[PDB]
Amino acid sequence: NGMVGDCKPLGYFDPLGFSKDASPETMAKFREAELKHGRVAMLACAGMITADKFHPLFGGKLSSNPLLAITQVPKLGLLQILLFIGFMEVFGILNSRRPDYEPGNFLGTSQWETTPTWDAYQLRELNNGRLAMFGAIGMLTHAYITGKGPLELLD
Amino acid sequence: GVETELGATGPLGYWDPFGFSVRNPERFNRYRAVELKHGRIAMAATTGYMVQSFLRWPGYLSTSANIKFADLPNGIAAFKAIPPAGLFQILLFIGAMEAFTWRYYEGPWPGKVPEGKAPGDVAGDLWVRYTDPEEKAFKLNAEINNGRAAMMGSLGMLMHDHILGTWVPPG
Amino acid sequence: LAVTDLVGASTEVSNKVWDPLKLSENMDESNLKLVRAAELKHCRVAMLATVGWLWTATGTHFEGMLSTSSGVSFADVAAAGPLLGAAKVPAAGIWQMIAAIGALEVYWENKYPAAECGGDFGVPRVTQDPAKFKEIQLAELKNGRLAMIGIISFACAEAIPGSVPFYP
Amino acid sequence: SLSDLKTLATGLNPVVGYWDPLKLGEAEFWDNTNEETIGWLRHAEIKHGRVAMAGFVGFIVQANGIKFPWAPFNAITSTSPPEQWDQLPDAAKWQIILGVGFLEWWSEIRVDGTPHYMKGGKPGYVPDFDATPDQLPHWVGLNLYDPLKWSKGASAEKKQKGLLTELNNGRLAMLGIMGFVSEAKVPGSVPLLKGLVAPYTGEVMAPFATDIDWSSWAY
Amino acid sequence: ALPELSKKLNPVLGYWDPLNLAELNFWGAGDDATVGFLRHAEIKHGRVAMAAFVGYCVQSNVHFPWAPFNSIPTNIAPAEQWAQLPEAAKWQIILFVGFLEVYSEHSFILEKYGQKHYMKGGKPGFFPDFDTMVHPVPLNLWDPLKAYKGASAERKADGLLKEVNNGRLAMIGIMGFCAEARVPGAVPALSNIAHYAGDPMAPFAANFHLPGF
Ligand code: CLA
Ligand SMILES: CCCCCC(=O)OC\C(C=C=C1C(C)(C)C[C@H](OC(C)=O)C[C@@]1(C)O)=C/C=C/C(C)=C/C=C/C=C(C)/C=C/C=C(\C)C(=O)C[C@@]12O[C@]1(C)C[C@@H](O)CC2(C)C
Ligand SMILES: CC(=O)O[C@H]1CC(C)(C)C(=C=C/C(C)=C/C=C/C(C)=C/C=C/C=C(C)/C=C/C=C(\C)C(=O)C[C@@]23O[C@]2(C)C[C@@H](O)CC3(C)C)[C@](C)(O)C1
Ligand SMILES: CC(=O)O[C@H]1CC(C)(C)C(=C=C/C(C)=C/C=C/C(C)=C/C=C/C=C(C)/C=C/C=C(\C)C(=O)C[C@@]23O[C@]2(C)C[C@@H](O)CC3(C)C)[C@](C)(O)C1
Ligand code: KC2
Ligand code: KC2
Ligand code: KC2
Ligand code: KC2
Ligand SMILES: CC1=C(C#C/C(C)=C/C=C/C(C)=C/C=C/C=C(C)/C=C/C=C(C)/C=C/[C@@]23O[C@]2(C)C[C@@H](O)CC3(C)C)C(C)(C)C[C@H](O)C1
Repeated sequence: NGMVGDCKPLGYFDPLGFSKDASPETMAKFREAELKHGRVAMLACAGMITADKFHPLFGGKLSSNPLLAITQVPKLGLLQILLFIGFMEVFGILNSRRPDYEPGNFLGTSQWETTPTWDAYQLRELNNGRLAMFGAIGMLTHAYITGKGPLELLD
Repeated sequence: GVETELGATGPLGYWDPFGFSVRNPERFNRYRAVELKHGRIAMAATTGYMVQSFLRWPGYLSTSANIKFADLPNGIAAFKAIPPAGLFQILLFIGAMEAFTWRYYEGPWPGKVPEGKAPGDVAGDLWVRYTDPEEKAFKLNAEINNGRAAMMGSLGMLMHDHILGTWVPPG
Repeated sequence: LAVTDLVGASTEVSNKVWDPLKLSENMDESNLKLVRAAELKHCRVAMLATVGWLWTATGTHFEGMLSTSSGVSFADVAAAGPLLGAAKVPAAGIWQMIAAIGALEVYWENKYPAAECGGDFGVPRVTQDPAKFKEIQLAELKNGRLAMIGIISFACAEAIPGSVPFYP
Repeated sequence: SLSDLKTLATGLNPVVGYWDPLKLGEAEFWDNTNEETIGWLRHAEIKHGRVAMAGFVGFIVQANGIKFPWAPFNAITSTSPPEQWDQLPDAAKWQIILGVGFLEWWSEIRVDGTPHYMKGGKPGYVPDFDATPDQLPHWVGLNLYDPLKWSKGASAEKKQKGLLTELNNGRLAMLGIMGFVSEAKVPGSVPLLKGLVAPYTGEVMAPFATDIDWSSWAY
Repeated sequence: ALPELSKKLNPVLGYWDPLNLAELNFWGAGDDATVGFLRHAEIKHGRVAMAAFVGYCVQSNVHFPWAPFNSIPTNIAPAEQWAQLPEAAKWQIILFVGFLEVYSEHSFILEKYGQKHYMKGGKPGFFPDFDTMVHPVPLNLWDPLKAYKGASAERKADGLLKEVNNGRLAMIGIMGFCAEARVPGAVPALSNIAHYAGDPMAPFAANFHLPGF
């Protein structure tokens, strides 16, 4: 309770009742994990969709297959991506350590006068994150099975 | 009396050119039962024609006679081509529903509508019952009106298929 | 709602709520109604799917062209089979079907929400006696449970050879 | 109860006491208490004994040449009963297995108002169809146990003696039927039946067509 | 009722229901309904078997000398004669017996005559007169000429007992005839007449084969 993840098609969806008889610490951990998965999956789905048919970097001929492309990427690029993500994650940890801390709010929304519009847009973020969570796993599975990218699989 | 009953709607409102219920309002319930009966049979007939146009059942109609469902035409020729045993079973089923399952009339020879019932309330307990009075009246009016349009249409299809052999007239 | 309150406790399991894994022990009223709505939607879709599979497998199909542009006939789709016929259907037709079903589901979710109304979209009622209506609800759930099992059995029987022996 | 089991051990054999060297009587299964575990073990014993008692007579009546003179059975000419099962149609095989499955289903559902055997119920009890006519799919009519009602009205002492006889004869019929199939598969395993059960080179614990015997370890 | 009736039929044996069929609750209709249905079934079978015995004995030696019966031989099995009969005649005979049966089953009619259905206090085998029928009905099934309509009450039950025993005997007799007919030597000392090879429980085997078989 106190969150904004509930929606119309499923209501307050918790069949197995993880949040039931759970601490606010565990609830905040769950919502942080949910939003992180949603955001990373948005990035993944958009990356596969765009890089399938438009990949000018790295000579313009790296494989459109998502699973082959990351192996083709040089080691330094992977190291830099890991460094960037870790540098975001240390700030995530510090935001968790802060006294005021909503789970996924790096923006510090609590200091401003927010309303149901802000709640609805947080719900939009969360719903798109759920859809992208399913989408990214689907795309990777199809890439492993067929060896084609998303848009080439659709072709 | 009769001017405000289910059916006194539409462009005509109450419509008695040859004054049937005006002369004999007591017979209005019998007439309503007959109208519902003919309307329902015609809805079934019109849907049967329209759906036999494009969809036909699979398998043989009668394996002994080597008559297949697709071999039959769409019209009176199909009922002609059904084997005699099929026609007898059809009559038996229709008679069973007419006499026992859905009894439109109570008794004697000149059958009256059942006492504790509507003119054409033939279904048993397991049937859709509307409890909203407005919706009940509206949908009973829809029933009788669709029945009327269906019998006009079904007479049209029957005459067209008698003249030509196809219920669809050219045009 | 306690799970014992909902209709579905079958005679085939001694008139007790059947939860081997205790999935609904930690479930709320809204969540339980949502899960029942999902159960009933699956039941109804599986019933219709079983009838459609029987029709197309026995060869029932319309007389015409499903698409003049692609030259795909109802006979062409049906002759391939219940499973490969779906692949042979034009993609645009599949999208029309999905769009219509989605429009109806959006409208019925807005008018009759799953959480507030558990698989009760407000269609007319065949009986008003509570005992009879509970019996019809139980009959619906049983028929649709068997329909889910049947349609999945048909799919695996046709996909993998000889999975189901009595698959007609 | 374990004490009740010890009491029944005297009834089944006064000399042989509660002979349970593996101590499965004291075990607890599926997080259930010892009473429920004993209910399961007793029902398993009685059901095995029942099937073995109906299987010994079947093996004799089939190997001796008596056979149903109708189509699917008169199509089976072989005499070795395992070979007869292997030669049955798969439809007949499944229609036996699932028929017995329905009977097991009915044996498990308790709607007549008695506990299930792992909940204080009587082990080895099949509910009667006639007890609850509303709870049945159409109308079965004749009960699986005592269909023609010859044992109706028997005294509880006679019924309990019948239970003791059931368990003992069941225990012995286990070894009887498994001795038959032992001779059928591994010759020279039950000495007295030498030359009375034909050899069988398939697999008596595979109802449908397979060719994976215990060939790696045999004889 | 069955114990006292059985002792009346044969007091030495008394009661022999070895399979406890009276005890079995037929269609969950109650033991009283089981008794009524079983008694009516025994009487129906006995009447039809008695008639079938006489008819078999007659048909093995005599036929009607007008068509279509004159064309049938008598030196064949009577079951073979039935098999040869035209399909329409078979259906019409079966439909007539169906009329007699459904008239016997009609509750309103035998209630008019003062009886109930055989499994609810209806005395087994009270067939009704065709008075509720619409157009003229010159004669009836039982007492067609009204000869013994004013019979004696004790005679009216002695006749029931004799009917039951004679029906039992005719059941075994007609079935012995069918046994020797379809299986030569089935009934020893009977193997003298007719050895047709076909199922007598196939009314229209000669006409059509039902699908699925
Ligand atoms: C792993 C990501 C993840 C996480 C951590 C959460 C967390 C949360 N969700 Mg959930 N949610 C997710 C994904 C996730 N969600 C997805 C993808 C959907 C779309 C179906 C939803 C839909 C959804 C709704 C509609 C609602 C929530 C709500 C909630 C919150 C309360 C319920 C709870 O205790 O959940 C705890 C969740 C977990 C402990 C995660 C367990 C994951 C298991 C182990 C995996 C199951 C999936 C299976 C293995 C594979 C699926 C198929 C395929 C991908 C292979 C909580 C913050 C409710 C809320 O916010 O109310 C205010 C709410 O209303 N979620
Ligand atoms: C299980 C048994 C069910 C039986 C009843 C049934 O299924 O009811 C179903 C039902 C309603 C319902 C219910 C449900 C809610 C669905 C189910 C519930 O059921 C239960 C049991 O609870 C309750 C119930 C029955 O209320 C509705 C049925 C509706 C139906 C069948 C309606 C036909 C109109 C046709 C017309 C107007 C034709 C005009 C025809 C015309 C004007 C023409 O002929 C014109 C034309 O052709 C011509 C002449 C030549 C052509 O060239 C051109 C055209 C084409 C222009
Ligand atoms: C043992 C083995 O190995 O194999 C076996 C088992 C195995 C595998 C399971 C097999 C299977 C499949 C099986 C048994 C499948 C069973 C399927 C099943 C039980 C299918 C029900 C459908 C119900 C329908 C279509 C209802 C529609 C209802 C309609 C059209 C309505 O709209 C009704 C309604 O309009 C009314 C009248 C008015 C209102 O009141 C309400 C509404 C509007 C809703 C095998 C292979 O066959 C045989
Ligand atoms: C071979 C061996 O070793 O053994 C056996 C084997 C086997 C096969 C069993 C054999 C046989 C067959 C047998 C013995 C068959 C027996 C058949 C039998 C017993 C057939 C009864 C018919 C009765 C009728 C038609 C009654 C009409 C009665 C009518 C029309 C009435 O008027 C009724 C009546 O009530 C009124 C209304 C008025 C009252 O005043 C009294 C009367 C009665 C007048 C064998 C070959 O023979 C020997
Ligand atoms: C996570 C996001 C991200 C950020 C925020 C970020 C920031 C910066 C900044 C500071 C603003 C500098 C100054 C810088 C410089 C270089 N980046 Mg870099 N970078 C990111 C991602 C990647 C990836 C994926 C790759 C990459 C590369 C290079 C090369 C090329 C070297 C070469 O010519 O070989 C050079 C010089 C590529 C590489 O290392 O290729 C072997 C490569 O694949 N970067 N990058
Ligand atoms: C829920 C199912 C469903 C509904 C309710 C529905 C309703 C309507 C309506 C009214 C609202 C119109 C006006 C309309 C019109 C067209 N439909 Mg459509 N349709 C459904 C299903 C399919 C399928 C399966 C196919 C299909 C098609 C076409 C074509 C093109 C034909 C062609 O180009 O040859 C046209 C013009 C075919 C197609 O596009 O094939 C490439 C095709 O296969 N439809 N359809
Ligand atoms: C093929 C299988 C089979 C065989 C070969 C077999 C042999 C013997 C023998 C051996 C000579 C005896 C002496 C015996 C005796 C009793 N059997 Mg038994 N029986 C078989 C099957 C079943 C089933 C299914 C049931 C059953 C029962 C009883 C009862 C009831 C007691 C009571 O009602 O208290 C008694 C007295 C019913 C029950 O309740 O058993 C607890 C029951 O359901 N039996 N049974
Ligand atoms: C194939 C036809 C047929 C045969 C071969 C046959 C032979 C015998 C014989 C054996 C030689 C005797 C001695 C005998 C005697 C009685 N028969 Mg009988 N009977 C046949 C047919 C019917 C029918 C349709 C009815 C009937 C009846 C009576 C009654 C009345 C009792 C009463 O009303 O008190 C008595 C006494 C009526 C009834 O209800 O009997 C239950 C009745 O309706 N029978 N019946
Ligand atoms: C053409 C021709 C020939 C011919 C011919 C002949 C004689 C043809 C005759 C054709 C004829 C007689 C055609 C009638 C149609 C009537 C219709 C469609 C009415 C529908 C009416 C309906 C559906 C009414 C519905 C309503 O009641 C509802 C349901 C509720 C009310 O609220 C509202 C109303 C009242 C509206 C020859 C001689 C054979 C050869 C020659 O060479 C060519």
